[PDB]
Amino acid sequence: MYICGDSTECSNLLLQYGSFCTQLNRALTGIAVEQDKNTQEVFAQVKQIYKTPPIKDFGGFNFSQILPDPSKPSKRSPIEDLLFNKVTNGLTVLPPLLTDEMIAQYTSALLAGTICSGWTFGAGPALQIPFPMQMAYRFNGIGVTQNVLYENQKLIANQFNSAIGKIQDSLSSTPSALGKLQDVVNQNAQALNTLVKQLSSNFGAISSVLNDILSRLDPPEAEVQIDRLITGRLQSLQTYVTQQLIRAAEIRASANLAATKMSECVLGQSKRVDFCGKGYHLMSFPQSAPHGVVFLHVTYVPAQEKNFTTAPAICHD
Amino acid sequence: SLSSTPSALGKLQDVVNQNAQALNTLVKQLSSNFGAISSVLNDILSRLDPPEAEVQIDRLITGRLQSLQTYVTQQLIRAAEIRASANLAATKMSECVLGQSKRVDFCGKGYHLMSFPQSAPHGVVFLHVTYVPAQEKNFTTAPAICHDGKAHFPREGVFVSNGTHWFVTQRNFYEPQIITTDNTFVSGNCDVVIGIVNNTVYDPLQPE
Amino acid sequence: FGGVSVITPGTNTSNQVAVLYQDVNCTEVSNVFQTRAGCLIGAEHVNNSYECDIPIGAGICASYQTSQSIIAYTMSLGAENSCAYSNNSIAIPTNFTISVTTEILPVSMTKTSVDCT
Ligand SMILES: *[C@@H]1O[C@H](CO)[C@@H](O)[C@H](O)[C@H]1NC(C)=O
Ligand SMILES: *[C@@H]1O[C@H](CO)[C@@H](O)[C@H](O)[C@H]1NC(C)=O
Ligand SMILES: *[C@@H]1O[C@H](CO)[C@@H](O)[C@H](O)[C@H]1NC(C)=O
Repeated sequence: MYICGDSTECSNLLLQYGSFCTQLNRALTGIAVEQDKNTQEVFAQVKQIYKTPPIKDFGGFNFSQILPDPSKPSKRSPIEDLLFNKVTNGLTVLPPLLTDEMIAQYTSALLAGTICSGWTFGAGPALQIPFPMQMAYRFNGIGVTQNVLYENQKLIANQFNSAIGKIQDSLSSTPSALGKLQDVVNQNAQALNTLVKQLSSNFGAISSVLNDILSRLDPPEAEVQIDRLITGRLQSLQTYVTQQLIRAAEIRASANLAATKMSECVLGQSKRVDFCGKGYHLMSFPQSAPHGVVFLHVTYVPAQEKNFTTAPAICHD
Repeated sequence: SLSSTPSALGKLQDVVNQNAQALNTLVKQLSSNFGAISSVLNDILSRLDPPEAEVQIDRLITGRLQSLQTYVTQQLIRAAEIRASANLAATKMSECVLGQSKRVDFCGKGYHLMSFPQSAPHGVVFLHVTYVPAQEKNFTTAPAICHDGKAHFPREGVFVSNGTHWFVTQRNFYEPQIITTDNTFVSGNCDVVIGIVNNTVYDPLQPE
Repeated sequence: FGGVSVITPGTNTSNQVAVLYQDVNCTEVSNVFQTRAGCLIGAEHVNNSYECDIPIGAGICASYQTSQSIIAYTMSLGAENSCAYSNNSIAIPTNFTISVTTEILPVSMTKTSVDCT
């Protein structure tokens, strides 16, 4: 339809070329399938759905900005709601297999599991644990004793709640915070606007409109002008598909990284420096976003220091 | 599982099939005219006068060259995908076969114990051996125990209660032990920790 | 001008098929179900959610179910579980198992060479 829309003679000439349309259709089908595999691999990592607990105050930690808000038509967190609000010829766009609601449901299940089971639910059955004890284990995971968390539990909960509020303000304030997703959308929009614009070119033909060639010229000449248009449109489709395959590979690499971060930082505590935020990693929380994922990385960062004299050992007896 | 379910090995078969299709497509393109009077170069040369044949042959040359470049381009992209897969396999080989990885779900579900490589046509199969909790019980807990006015915390474990006595266990396996001054450490008083529970702490030196 | 897709249980299961019109409204095209992914003809829609078998799109999947026919449904995402959050109790393993799983990765491509001449 792109090359020879509503033209029998053009289609008959297109059939003189090899299986280019078959290869192009297979490439685009393969890309669409890969995009659904990418979505499932990033979000569908846990096949058991955990319910949101009835409360938000887990040891003093306020999770109201990350957990779904049941009072809104869209069962999305305030942060997810912001993320969704900020991001906005023969051409068919297929829907995703997993809808935005299904992705939000997977994110919610991951948050509920993280809050009540820590990393346990991602590597075997889920085992309930009090949240301050989950944090105590996360502090031990970075070389800090349990007494630090319990003695400073109120301070830690307050810093956490303030940091989350800061995330909501930071995302709202900066237009570029979600630039990566808008850039992906804009690049694909440009690719399709260019592909459509290519249909208006002559490519050396007597006219860019196939129906004008058919009505103005006798078959012995019309076939020549049509063949010129076929060459131009086929080259344009091959260029488009090649660029889509390269972009698809880039997206696949991104999805693989997101899935790795999901399984290593949301379903566990990572010791890899700067893998999941700056500082010593404590925990992570996923959030759904259009065509992507947003990770909130909670880390421990030294705040104040004093200089002391030290020694490698003590000599006594 | 591998014997009875052939789809398990689909990842390797698809690579083989994709390359086979590309080669068959590449061969099939030789049968197309691309607008020429014939797909066979010898028919054009025998049927037409040289200056006419040159045009028909150049048309076939353009068609075949475009098909060959398309083949090479898709092979470069697929090869990049294979390279990424090989790099992941090498990373897993180095981190899980030659070591015990602490990365969650990097080498199997559960907590990683070990892995074993196996050769496969155009690829590698890893058998990942993991430790997975099977049975669980619910116990009452507390962040600390208050004894002589000081707060006791586990050194390497969690405090649990069985309804009448407090014990300290390892975190990944239920193994109750008497709570003693060797299993716990002391930091701070009983007033600061939220939810501290009063209990006896045994001193191994007092009987001796 | 939308595409036409054939949804089949497979030759070795049943010769019944459903036909999906990717973006054509059912008014323009008897088990006719209009979805966000197109007009699906031949599948019977049910309220029960099941694990996805043959994906259609926008959360809708189809499968061959019991008399026997193609059933269209909204896919289930997973099993339900109780989070059971408590501020004074912990679940601790008393027994364990050893699990062995399989991960399969491609390493190499068939080496080919094509003479341009
Ligand atoms: C959590 O914070 C929100 C504002 O960010 C507030 O409205 C809500 O009452 C808080 N909940 C608790 C339990 O502190
Ligand atoms: C707790 O364990 C101790 C030691 O085995 C035992 O004497 C006591 O009866 C147990 N209590 C309950 C409620 O099971
Ligand atoms: C633990 O589970 C295994 C399963 O193979 C079983 O054979 C064994 O008897 C169980 N032991 C206990 C103490 O539950």
